[PDB]
Amino acid sequence: TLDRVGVFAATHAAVAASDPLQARALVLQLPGLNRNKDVPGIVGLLREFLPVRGLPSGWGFVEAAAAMRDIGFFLGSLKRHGHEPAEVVPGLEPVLLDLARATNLPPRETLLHVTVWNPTAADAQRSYTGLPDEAHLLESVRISMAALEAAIALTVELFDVSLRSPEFAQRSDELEAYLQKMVESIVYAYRFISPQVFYDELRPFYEPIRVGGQSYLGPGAVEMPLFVLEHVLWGSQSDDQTYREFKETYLPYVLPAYRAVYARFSGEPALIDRALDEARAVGTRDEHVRAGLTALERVFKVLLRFRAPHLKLAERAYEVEIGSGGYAPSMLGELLTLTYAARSRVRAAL
Ligand code: HEM
Ligand SMILES: N[C@@H](Cc1c[nH]c2c(Cl)cccc12)C(=O)O
Ligand SMILES: [C-]#N
Repeated sequence: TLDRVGVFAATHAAVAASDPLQARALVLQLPGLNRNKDVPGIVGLLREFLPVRGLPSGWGFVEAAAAMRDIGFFLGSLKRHGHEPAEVVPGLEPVLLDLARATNLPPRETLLHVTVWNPTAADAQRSYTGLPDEAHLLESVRISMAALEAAIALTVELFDVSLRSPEFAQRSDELEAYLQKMVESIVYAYRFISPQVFYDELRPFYEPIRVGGQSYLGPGAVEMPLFVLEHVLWGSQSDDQTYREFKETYLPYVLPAYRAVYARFSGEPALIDRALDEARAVGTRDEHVRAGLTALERVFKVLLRFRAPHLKLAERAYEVEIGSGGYAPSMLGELLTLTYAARSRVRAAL
């Protein structure tokens, strides 16, 4: 049914299959060292595979992204025990900055590195803790990432489709079906991840580190390019400064292509602004306008079926401070309000 997912999943799998530093058996030893709080051991383990003589000249994006993944788990780990990795591992920061340059991404691990670029097998999957709850946390993102990426493409495509066309309702229906994967992610997370273990055992690994004289956030599903999708769909012309600062916070952490999608649509009417202007001009007597707006309302419905339960998941974990993305759960309440207001516009048009 979700035929667009496969190409995105295949692009991730290429990085997941890559082990340019031959580090697989080494990174598997990291969870034991974290459990023992063995900081010298963690450093010594990293230095067994950390390149010292620069990056191999044959490397492309895939090899450099894979290398950042493997070094990356050591970054959150070191910071988790109270140490700036750049300060306790000499020669590390030049390597991180070279890998940032090679990938056009930040100089540390991101969500992409620890989830979809990370192999799934028990004898290969990299992990901070090796805990079952961390395994399910990674899985919860793998459920929806490729489907979200397809949904971004569908949103960009829908932007150029007239509400007067039967194509509008059909593309919106298709978009809704990809966005349902976000809901599936949260259901999975609510069922399989203990909030207690998350807060006590996992969360400490997601603190910011300093590289290149600035601070970079640790991995979080907050880094998924959902905010780019909604920037195009409804948010691009919002004047809420807090919402704007939220989006611009994560921009460095998403694929270059999605930064470029974000830039293309900024300061310009969002999809629903255009769609509603068109509905106003043409009238809801037009059958394709009615169907298009109805299909559009269902898109907001699924966003809200993600966002509202996700808020409860987050509050439950913090019932045991701010996330890895740097916000308290109250920001989530604000984004949720914005989403209801956007759905409200669509439904008043009907
Ligand atoms: C134990 C599990 C989780 C907790 C405790 C949690 C908590 C949070 C927190 C505190 C934020 C605010 C930003 C920050 O400071 O990090 C956030 C944002 C966000 N998270 Fe999660 N989260 C969890 C799982 C997930 C999952 C499984 C997904 C999707 C697969 C997800 C997707 C998002 C998105 C898209 C945002 C941006 C805000 C929004 O779009 O509503 N999170 N989360
Ligand atoms: N940003 C949220 C949840 C979170 C941190 N790391 C994550 C990862 Cl690696 C996957 C999914 C969610 C999270 C928090 O820091 O509590
Ligand atoms: C959720 N990060």
